Amino acid sequence: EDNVIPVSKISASVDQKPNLDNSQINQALIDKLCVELGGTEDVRLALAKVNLTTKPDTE
Amino acid sequence: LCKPGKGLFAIFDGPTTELKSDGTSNSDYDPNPFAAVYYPWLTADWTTTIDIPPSAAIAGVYCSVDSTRGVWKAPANVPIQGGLQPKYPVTDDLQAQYNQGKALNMIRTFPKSGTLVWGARTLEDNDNWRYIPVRRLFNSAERDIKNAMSFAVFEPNSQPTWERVRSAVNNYLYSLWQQGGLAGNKPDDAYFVQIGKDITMTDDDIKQGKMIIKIGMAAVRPAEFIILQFTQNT
Amino acid sequence: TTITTYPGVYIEEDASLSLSVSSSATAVPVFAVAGDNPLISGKPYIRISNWLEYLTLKNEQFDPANTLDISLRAYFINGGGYCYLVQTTDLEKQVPKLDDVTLLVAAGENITTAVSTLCKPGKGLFAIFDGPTTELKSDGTSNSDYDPNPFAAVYYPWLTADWTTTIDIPPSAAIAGVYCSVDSTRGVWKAPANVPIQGGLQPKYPVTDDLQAQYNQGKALNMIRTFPKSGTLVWGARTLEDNDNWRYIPVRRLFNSAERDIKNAMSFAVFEPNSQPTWERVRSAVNNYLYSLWQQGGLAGNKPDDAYFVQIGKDITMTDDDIKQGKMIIKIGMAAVRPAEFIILQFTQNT
Amino acid sequence: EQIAVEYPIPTYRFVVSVGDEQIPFNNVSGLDVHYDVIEYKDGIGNYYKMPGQRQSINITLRKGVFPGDTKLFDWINSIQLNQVEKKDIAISLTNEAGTEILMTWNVANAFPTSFTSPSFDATSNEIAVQEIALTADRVTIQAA
Amino acid sequence: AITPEQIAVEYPIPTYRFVVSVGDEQIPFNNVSGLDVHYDVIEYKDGIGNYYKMPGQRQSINITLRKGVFPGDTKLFDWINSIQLNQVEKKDIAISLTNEAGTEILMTWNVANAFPTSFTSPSFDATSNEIAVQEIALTADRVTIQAA
Amino acid sequence: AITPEQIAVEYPIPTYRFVVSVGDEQIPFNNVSGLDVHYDVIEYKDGIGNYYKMPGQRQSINITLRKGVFPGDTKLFDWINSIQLNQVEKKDIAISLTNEAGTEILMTWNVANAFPTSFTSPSFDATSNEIAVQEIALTADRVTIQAA
Repeated sequence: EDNVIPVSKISASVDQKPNLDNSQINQALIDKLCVELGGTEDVRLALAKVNLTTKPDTE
Repeated sequence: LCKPGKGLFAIFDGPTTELKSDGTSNSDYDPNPFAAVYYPWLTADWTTTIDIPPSAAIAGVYCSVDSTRGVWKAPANVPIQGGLQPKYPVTDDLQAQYNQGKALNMIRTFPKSGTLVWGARTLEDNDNWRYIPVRRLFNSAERDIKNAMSFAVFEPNSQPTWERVRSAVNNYLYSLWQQGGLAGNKPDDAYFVQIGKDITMTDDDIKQGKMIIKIGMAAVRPAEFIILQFTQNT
Repeated sequence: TTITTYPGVYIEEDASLSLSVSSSATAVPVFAVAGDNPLISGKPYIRISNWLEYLTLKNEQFDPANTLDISLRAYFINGGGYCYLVQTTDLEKQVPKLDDVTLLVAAGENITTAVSTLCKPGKGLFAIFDGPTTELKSDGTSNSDYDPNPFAAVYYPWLTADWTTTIDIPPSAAIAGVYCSVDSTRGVWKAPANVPIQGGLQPKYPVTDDLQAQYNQGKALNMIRTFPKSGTLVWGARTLEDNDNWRYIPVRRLFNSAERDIKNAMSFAVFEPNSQPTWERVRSAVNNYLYSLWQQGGLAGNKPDDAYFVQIGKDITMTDDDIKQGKMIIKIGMAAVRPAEFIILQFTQNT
Repeated sequence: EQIAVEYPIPTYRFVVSVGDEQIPFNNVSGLDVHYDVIEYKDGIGNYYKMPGQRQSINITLRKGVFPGDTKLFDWINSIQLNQVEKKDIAISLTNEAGTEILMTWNVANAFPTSFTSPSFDATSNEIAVQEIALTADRVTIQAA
Repeated sequence: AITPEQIAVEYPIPTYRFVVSVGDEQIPFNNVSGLDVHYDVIEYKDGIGNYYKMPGQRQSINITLRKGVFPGDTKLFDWINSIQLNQVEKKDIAISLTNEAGTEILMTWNVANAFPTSFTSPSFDATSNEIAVQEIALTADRVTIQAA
Repeated sequence: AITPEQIAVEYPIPTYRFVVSVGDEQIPFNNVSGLDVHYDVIEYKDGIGNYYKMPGQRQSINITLRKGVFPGDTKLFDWINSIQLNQVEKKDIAISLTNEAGTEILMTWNVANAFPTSFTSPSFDATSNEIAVQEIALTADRVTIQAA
């Protein structure tokens, strides 16, 4: 390889994070979605194979 | 000097006279999350005509508390060694007016304990950086993280270097969490580390040899008020 | 005091009542509230996790002159978990929208129509009614206003307490907490009878053995009675259908819980091939759950083959037409243990 | 249509770094996580099994001897009583070209415990090889 | 299929993760033992066959704490060395079983008015390969158990 | 990543490296033990339920030293053989945990006014493969611990 630039400048940012579990947020959001959609057992069947993941927003 | 990203903390001194009852004695201090003020000045047996500034003893208290309990523990509710006595007594009502906004931390004497530090607040009354421990811990974390990844200079600005830097940062953060500095039942609830293309660096940043990493942390906040409710019905 | 300014210790000479927190998963009740309640008005439903949260939401002191708060206090004292508050007129539309709800509680309201519409086979709901507010007639006609239903039970009489001033606590509120506590301790297969009532809640009217005799058959009313050696106890575990099946509350509740758990177990098989391997995996999961239930002591028999059976597959539970429509059918049988209700002592002198 | 098949990574495509420097090794083994099992038995038939305490890590690194190369022996020789410099070890599985990392094994606070010198055999034509054994705190696998 | 919540609710607790509080401060320890409650038995016999057995006086509590030797640490020996005739500082000891991170408490043992009576220094052995360990024995009034 | 200074500050100290000083002379030893502090317990019970427990009199110190036999060395036996009636020369014993080279002191155990009471000679066994070892037991006034 011919254009591999060396590292010359290093910048780091440290911010605050809430004391929360990602799985807890995912489960709460999926429960809210199920409740909003109707809460019928048909809705629960339709949400069996649906994956919901959340990521922190650095903005 | 005390500006974000520089990792410095300032220990001011309170007014040399008695505090005004209306709480206007802190109006001469610029609001800054990287500074704290302590009141009043101290006297001692060997003192003759002048008074020891509170900051001199507060620095030693900071050193001792950091050595014993760690930088994440509040440098309050700790004794002042050497038999140094506060010049002016501060009551609860007096401290009430000076524990919000630009807050002055008080050195007080208690019958059952002696002379103690009774304040761990910075000069910024904000949900972040309200307490000295959080700001000092974040400064220490920034300094340590910057030191840890300094070995990556003059290395390829590609994926393996980022992986090594991430490994080092994760190791440091895990050690900090295991020491009890951070909150959470598992490390995933305590911190996260992001580094790589399209996450923290772009093509233009890579072409300039700039390496950018983002770290989030969770800190434990102290308990400041204890409310006892007494009943008779038992 | 409430406003905190300086660091330190604050002292207050007044203290509202506090209650401990209990957690349960197989008994989540819904409390029917009157339409004039300001807390519930404007919202479809509210979730209450403990006594403290209810007091915070109410934003007022405890009132013995109100029925909802005394009912909730009785429910939480006896060991209840989190519950839901729903207005009576919206029960039929809102209750099916909630998945974790397993019990319907009439906190001093009339829910006959809602129970008739909702408490139906396959829906996995149980209702707790309230008996007559007056003394039972000696001819046994006080239960004639109840529709026969194996998914409902009635409890008599109403309860009074030291903090009660002018109204009476409906028995259903304490019975829900008793259900939660018994399910947590002994399991859903154990009869929620012969257990004490916490909080010192006393029956309003005394019921004798002869009086209970007329109300322990057909549409049966379960009695709250006081005993000199034990105190206030629940002395009834019968549903409203006097049948060889579903006569006892434990059997019906255990079967409802088993249905819910089994339905949850095989929900992973959706959008999977409707062929033999999927049926085998579903059978494996159902058998694992049933064996765990039997080993816990829920079912009867000396070996698992005597306790349950599972059938699934072509020509057994599904046909070609059923398979072409993407329907999976499974049949499960179970054996339950029935409680001992009458103990007969025969004394002699010949020895 | 277009069934996709993936094959496992070859075992020889790895890169090792000790501390902050990369050292060309020959063989790395022992990166195992072990938990004890705690058992409790009741008279009515209950048999509770749960994980116990995590065990420490034991790692052996193997490499040949080169002229003017004694970093490993200098590391082990710097022990004074119970004082020794502890380093972090990172073993990464790379792609074919060696320009991308696929999987990473993270080892924290490793210090030497034994050093094995080459067995000098005048009847052998093989290469002289040295070995070192380390004791660490914890191992963690991170997918890149 | 068992979730961690079921384990936290129904499974028995191991005995290796605990926190110890001595007075107003917390000190890590390696071993704690001797937290026993003992009662005497008083018996009275009649001439016609009556045999009465009732509990007697409650006995005192004797516990031992084991801890490694650390540089600059003399706290336990300082506590035992402050005894002047019958005067000594009595402290309350609390031992709690915690979770893995120590952010939760499962069960607590409370010991009231404990004062030291014996201190054991490490035995210096030129052939051993162990950490220097000190031991302290305490006498206290009563011990109670409180669940979370 | 842990540096040796961190280990020197926070890690516990092993128990195999130590130096022993007897009087004004330093003597190498193989095993030192018995540095224990013991207090008696005084109790008083009332008729209304009061139960007073306080420390009692401090007990004496009994330590034993173990050391191999060396050619021309009879110092310990000479010390025990100098007893005339109740007259013996008492010496102070100091045991210090050192670093690897012995150029630094980590912790010190100070023993005051120790005199020999018993001496044990090695047992001559024709089948053994051990070093001849002599034992000496001392009685002293008090033991104190000083942290460096």
